[PDB]
This record gives sequence, structure tokens and C-alpha cells, in this order.
Amino acid sequence: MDFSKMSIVGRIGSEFTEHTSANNRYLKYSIASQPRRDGQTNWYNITVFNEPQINFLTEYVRKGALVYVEADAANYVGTTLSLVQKDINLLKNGK
Amino acid sequence: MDFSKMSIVGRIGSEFTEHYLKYSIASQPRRDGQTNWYNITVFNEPQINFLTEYVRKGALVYVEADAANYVFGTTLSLVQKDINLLKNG
Repeated sequence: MDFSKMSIVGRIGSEFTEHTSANNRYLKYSIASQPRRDGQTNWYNITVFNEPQINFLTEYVRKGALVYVEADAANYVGTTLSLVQKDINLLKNGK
Repeated sequence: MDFSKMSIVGRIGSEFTEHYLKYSIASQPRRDGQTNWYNITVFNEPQINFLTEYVRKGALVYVEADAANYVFGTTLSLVQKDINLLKNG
């Protein structure tokens, strides 16, 4: 019924840091997004649990890649934004 | 071209406080699970007048908002671009 989803286009501005939850493997990275040249540069911390998408990132995607990310958004209340990745399309890969 | 669009379906769980307009959306995807709260900023006055004079608290709405997250910790900003009333409060 209710949901909060977000589409993000920008450059991967960090490395792919692997983690393991207290239970499960997941990945974390950051996306730098600047819609207007005269405007604010936005940063988003992405979380990836889907293993087929984790393998595609750590293997083929490099830092500085232009990506289109769709993520489910959650706001944990002092609020913290959570962006669990659901799909990604590589527009241009990093150097 | 970079962007960060947010799509929310939830219940307006606050009053419309004027400063531009500001309110909160209660988005609970699961009956058992957590409720997500999003502070919505509205600068579009044609949509400001629609919110105050037609929408009541607790109404189910679908909102498209642009997201901006500044790093200092981060600060999330959601500027409503368009809204559709699903069921009024």
C-alpha cells in the first residue's frame, strides 16, 4: 500500500565497502548527484542486499561511474535515511 | 544529468504549518512494520492553496518530490513537485 522509492542518477563517489550484518552480506557506497551547475551537490549512502547486484558492482563497476539507481527509501527516527538498492543501470563506468 | 526524485504514498500525519508550507507524511509499507516519516517542503503556491483549502490531516496522498541531501551527517530535503489526493482525511 504505502511506499517510498527513489530514483538517483549520479557518480559513484566512494569505494564498494563490504559488510556483514549480525544475522547476512551487504554492500555500501555513496552517490554524488548535482542536478544544476549553480546548485547543490547531493550525496546518498546506498545499501545493497541483492547478491546478483553486489557481484555486478564489486566486479565491473569502478569508482566514478555514472549510474541510474532505483532504491526503496526508509526514514528511521534524529532521522536517518536508508536507501536499499533494487536495480542499477551503468550509464558510464569510472576510469 | 543528475537528479534524485522521490515518490511517496502515505498519510498526512501533521498540520499544514506556514513559514512556504511544511508538513509530514506517515508512510507505513507494512501493517506490522516501521512507519516512515518524511518532512515535505512546498514552495509551489498553487499547490500550497490546494493543500490548506482542500486536504485534511490523515489524508492518503501520493507525492512526487525532488530530494536534496547535503553533507556537513546529512540533511534530507523533499520539495513537493506534484501531488494527487487518494483519499481525504
